[PDB]
Amino acid sequence: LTGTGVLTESNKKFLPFQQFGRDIADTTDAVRDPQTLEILDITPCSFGGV
Amino acid sequence: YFKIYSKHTPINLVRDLPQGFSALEPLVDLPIGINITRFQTLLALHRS
Ligand SMILES: *[C@@H]1O[C@H](CO)[C@@H](O)[C@H](O)[C@H]1NC(C)=O
Repeated sequence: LTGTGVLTESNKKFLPFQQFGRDIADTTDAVRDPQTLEILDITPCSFGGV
Repeated sequence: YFKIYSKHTPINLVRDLPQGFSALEPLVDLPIGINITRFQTLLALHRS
């Protein structure tokens, strides 16, 4: 799963079978990393108009 | 794939299915790759 963003700690209660989270736009919203099995939140990097 | 979903619900009703809602969480995915058209349940006998 390729993408760009800021990876932070998450407080979302992922069930054990659940791997990743998805938003309305079908982009990944959270991920469970291998080798640690901990739940990471994915937030897009800052952007806006100039 | 043989997908199995399960949920344990503690009940206290006598005969029929309790009326409510409870989602079933998956247990295991089994890469069987086989043909299935029939199924049968396994029970246990009680001998005194
Ligand atoms: C390796 O990954 C597995 C998950 O497939 C995990 O249970 C295990 O803790 C990992 N081992 C190490 C040393 O990170």
